[PDB]
Amino acid sequence: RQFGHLTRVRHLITYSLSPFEQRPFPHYFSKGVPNVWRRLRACILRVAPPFLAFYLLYTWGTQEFEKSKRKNPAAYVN
Amino acid sequence: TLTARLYSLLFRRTSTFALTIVVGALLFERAFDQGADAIYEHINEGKLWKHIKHKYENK
Amino acid sequence: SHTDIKVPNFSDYRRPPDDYSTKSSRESDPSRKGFSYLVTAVTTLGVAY
Amino acid sequence: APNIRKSHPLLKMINNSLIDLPAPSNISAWWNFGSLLAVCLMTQILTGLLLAMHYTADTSLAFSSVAHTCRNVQYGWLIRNLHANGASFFFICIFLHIGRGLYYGSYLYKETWNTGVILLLTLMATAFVGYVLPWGQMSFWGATVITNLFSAIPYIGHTLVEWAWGGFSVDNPTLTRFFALHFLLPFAIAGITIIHLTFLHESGSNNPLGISSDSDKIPFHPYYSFKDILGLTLMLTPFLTLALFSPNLLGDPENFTPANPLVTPPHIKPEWYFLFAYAILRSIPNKLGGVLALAASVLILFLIPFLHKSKQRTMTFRPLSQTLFWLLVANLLILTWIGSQPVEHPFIIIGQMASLSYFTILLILFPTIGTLENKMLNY
Amino acid sequence: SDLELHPPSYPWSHRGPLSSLDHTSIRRGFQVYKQVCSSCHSMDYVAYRHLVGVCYTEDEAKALAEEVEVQDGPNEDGEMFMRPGKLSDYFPKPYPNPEAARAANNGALPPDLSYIVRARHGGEDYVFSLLTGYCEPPTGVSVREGLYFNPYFPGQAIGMAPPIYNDVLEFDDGTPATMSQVAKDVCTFLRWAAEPEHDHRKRMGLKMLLMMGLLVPLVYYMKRHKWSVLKSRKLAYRPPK
Amino acid sequence: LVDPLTTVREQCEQLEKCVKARERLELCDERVSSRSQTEEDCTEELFDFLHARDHCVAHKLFNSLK
Amino acid sequence: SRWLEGIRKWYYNAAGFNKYGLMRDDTIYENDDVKEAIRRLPENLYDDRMFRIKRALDLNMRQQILPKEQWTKYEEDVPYLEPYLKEVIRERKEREEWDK
Ligand code: HEM
Ligand code: HEM
Ligand code: HEM
Ligand SMILES: CCCCCCCCO[C@@H]1O[C@H](CO)[C@@H](O)[C@H](O)[C@H]1O
Repeated sequence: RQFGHLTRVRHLITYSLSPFEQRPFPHYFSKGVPNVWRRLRACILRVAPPFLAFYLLYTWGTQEFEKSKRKNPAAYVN
Repeated sequence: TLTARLYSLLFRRTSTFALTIVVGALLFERAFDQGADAIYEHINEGKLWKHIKHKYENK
Repeated sequence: SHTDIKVPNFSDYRRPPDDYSTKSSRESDPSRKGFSYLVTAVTTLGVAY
Repeated sequence: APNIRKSHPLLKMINNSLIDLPAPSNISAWWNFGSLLAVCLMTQILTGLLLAMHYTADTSLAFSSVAHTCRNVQYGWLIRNLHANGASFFFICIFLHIGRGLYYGSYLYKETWNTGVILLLTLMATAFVGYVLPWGQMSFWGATVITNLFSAIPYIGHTLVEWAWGGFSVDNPTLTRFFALHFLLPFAIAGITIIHLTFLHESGSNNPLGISSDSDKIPFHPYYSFKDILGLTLMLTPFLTLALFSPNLLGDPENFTPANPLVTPPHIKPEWYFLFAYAILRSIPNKLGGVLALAASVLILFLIPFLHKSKQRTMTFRPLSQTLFWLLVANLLILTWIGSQPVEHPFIIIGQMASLSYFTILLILFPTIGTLENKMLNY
Repeated sequence: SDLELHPPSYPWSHRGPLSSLDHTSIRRGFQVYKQVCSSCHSMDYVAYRHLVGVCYTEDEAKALAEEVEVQDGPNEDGEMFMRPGKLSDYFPKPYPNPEAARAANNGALPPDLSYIVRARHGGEDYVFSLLTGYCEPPTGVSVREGLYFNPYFPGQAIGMAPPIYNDVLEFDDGTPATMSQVAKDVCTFLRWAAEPEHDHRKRMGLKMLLMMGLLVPLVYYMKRHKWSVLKSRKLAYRPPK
Repeated sequence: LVDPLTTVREQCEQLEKCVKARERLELCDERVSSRSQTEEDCTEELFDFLHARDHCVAHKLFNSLK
Repeated sequence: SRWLEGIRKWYYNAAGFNKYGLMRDDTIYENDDVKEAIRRLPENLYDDRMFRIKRALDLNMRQQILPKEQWTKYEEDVPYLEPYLKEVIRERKEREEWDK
């Protein structure tokens, strides 16, 4: 598929300025950084969980394995 | 007015641009190496052979 | 009717500080292109290395 | 014609695939991996070729030919490193590439997706047979254990392995055919990679919001060329940092000992990018089923397109399955772990559990949470 | 029991990402390799030639290869004969073949140290700990004839007897040759011997980091620049109603 | 001549963890050698001492080496 | 005990396809049915949807959403295609049947 036969579009007016008449990385604070946060706090509660969960299991696992090696002070009290 | 002088003289003509990408590179190389080496070597005084050399080449 | 249509404001919003009406955009932009191209000129440069 | 860039039989091919090519505007950064994957390939083939020019494929010269390449061949050390570490950059990317597709339903473009699975299989094989080449303890033992697996295949089994490699055991006659195979496959990857992009180009490129992009596409080049080159550097910098500061960070030391058939190392395990499956392999005890689990761990990808139920393509607006998805990656991540560990209690369990939670999330949860997710939208 | 003790972790002069090897120490190490290890441990991949320009002068190294004679190609009559080693010869092998060595070191086989530092988990940290670390076996544990207890070694029984005590050799640069100290240099040597690139590879890593630093922001600004035309764009729907 | 090692170990062997670990060790040592038929070894207890001693030996040893 | 109605509203706001300003129907994946369906859609609606969909791609392109005010409220979402999409599907099942 090429250009000129994608869709039946009507009544949309767009306005844009040359790259040289504007700023590249504008308003890092006014709108920039906020949205970055507007995002970290939007998925953290959806992504983090299973990862955190994984972690606990990784730890439990390693710790347990590393315990089942050491001897029990009482396997021989005689 | 560097930037403006720059554009007019160096960045306007496709020809001029390329030509300063080269002369610009030669100069960048020479300067960027020395500088890096320097920074490198200095963070390692008395460890490099270039430093220990004299002891055995006489000194 | 189209006469009823204006171009929104990019003033401040996006325009770099040398762009606000009643002042020729042209005296200030050979300087604006100079910067940009300089950044690009530098990349081609760094890349060659 | 005027343009003379849209008329020429060859340029027209380029100006229609890297310029003037209609790409959606809202393409996410996840789409930067096809690019990377491709350049990742150019890179391997290069460094490899250049590295093959100093290698000898013979039990008695392999290990040292490589060593010599590193100690004698100018910048040889760097080339080897890049190639080795590159293998990983390659898989990390191919894995993020799969991902993006799995969760933007890119896979609904069946043909372009099926070839992609063939790309993964191929890229694997070439990387398995390629690690033997240096002929170190793991190279050898890995080859001997992993190849011998086919042995489970009843009847026409032993005879396959027994022919696959040299004659009776991973020895010279197999290092050669492996070297050859390694040299050949990458070019087949590139070949197929063309078919991949062909099928792709048939339809547009999918996008994050999963709804028709026709509404407003943008010329690839002016934009995406830049976009990808940016990605190239942003991802290539860690590659090099790793490649130049901790060269062996991801490499088994045991593979610095020339192969020796009288010393089987403890903990024989394939490269990390294979572990997840190595895990699911030793999950089921019955040697046969084990292979099948292994085979299915990857081949399942062919089924994904038939397990899509959502009335929506991507899963941007599908919070439920969204956690299911991450719950899944986490799962693979765990399988990886379990694979690097010995076959002992704390693990053995976590292993077959995770392994089980793998096939369920793909086979049964996803599709189910799928429809259920539809009812909730009144559909 | 698959129970083991793991080496600590010393601040080697060459662990910094930007810090190279201390060649003065490398030089030393070479000496302890040559004067003590080289009688059991082969180092097939390094050769005198390498010392040149790194921790020894050309002539200095030339004279150091002379000290050893090597077996060389057929006569005019076809037989093996000896001769003073040149600069191009690789470090001598202590034994004609493995089995030959296994029989000289009571069964065990002293590994070639060319890549040792990277053939064992821990690298120098490991080797060091191992060298300066033998001691009597703990209670209940008994090592057999010919083996020597060393906790740091898996199985805690090494076929290798403590190879390094105070003095044993005398660093000529004028350095207090204490076991601990001597073992340090030997380790920094083993490092170099395993990856001579090291210093080169890092100075390089520096230069790469600075390029990434400079290159990405440029292309970032460039990417941001072309795009702006969209990021800033403004739609509007105007049906004639 | 005196090896800085042995000096910096004497100090370390006095730090809490060490002293606390040396003890838990000497006990097992004198207990395993006291019976005639026991399977216990004092390897574990020993390592803990070494994993502790050495850890600080490292934090300082190299300060004295050239 | 727990209204599907309570739920549906939960999910709607959960999904979030409204923060972009588009109706539920503006997201249904365009398989064969939805394609026929949309083609039957009156022109009023077609252009309406067209703009919405583009306004969404643009937000998404900018990594920015629509201000809270403009978020389409659950109870005001207009199922503009479902009626059509429905006939399409039963029109088809009729044929999928006859041809047997
Ligand atoms: C010289 C100071 C010296 C070094 C250095 C050294 C190192 C070394 C290492 C790291 C090993 C490998 C340990 C492992 O297998 O993980 C090792 C092993 C043996 N060595 Fe050694 N060794 C040094 C010197 C000597 C000397 C002088 C001899 C011979 C008299 C010798 C011998 C051996 C032997 C035998 C082994 C045992 C291997 C085993 O499996 O038991 N070493 N050495
Ligand atoms: C080495 C092999 C591969 C290379 C070089 C490669 C290359 C590409 C390229 C150039 C793109 C375009 C940009 C993008 O959408 O990311 C692409 C798209 C795609 N690839 Fe691959 N690919 C490879 C492997 C795979 C694999 C393993 C799969 C399948 C599991 C796959 C699935 C896809 C699909 C579905 C698209 C994306 C469509 C979209 O969402 O827009 N590719 N691939
Ligand atoms: C598809 C891209 C490729 C992948 C995935 C790949 C992967 C690998 C792997 C895993 C290694 C092992 C590195 C190590 O020893 O740790 C390797 C080695 C090797 N590859 Fe490739 N390779 C690829 C392409 C090539 C090609 C096409 C050539 C050259 C024609 C090549 C030639 C070699 C050689 C000679 C070695 C042995 C030298 C060495 O291992 O250092 N490789 N490759
Ligand atoms: C993509 C960024 C690439 C960074 C450029 C790589 C720089 C490699 O530069 C290398 O530095 C060494 C140390 O001085 C020199 O000995 C080599 O001759 C030189 O090629």
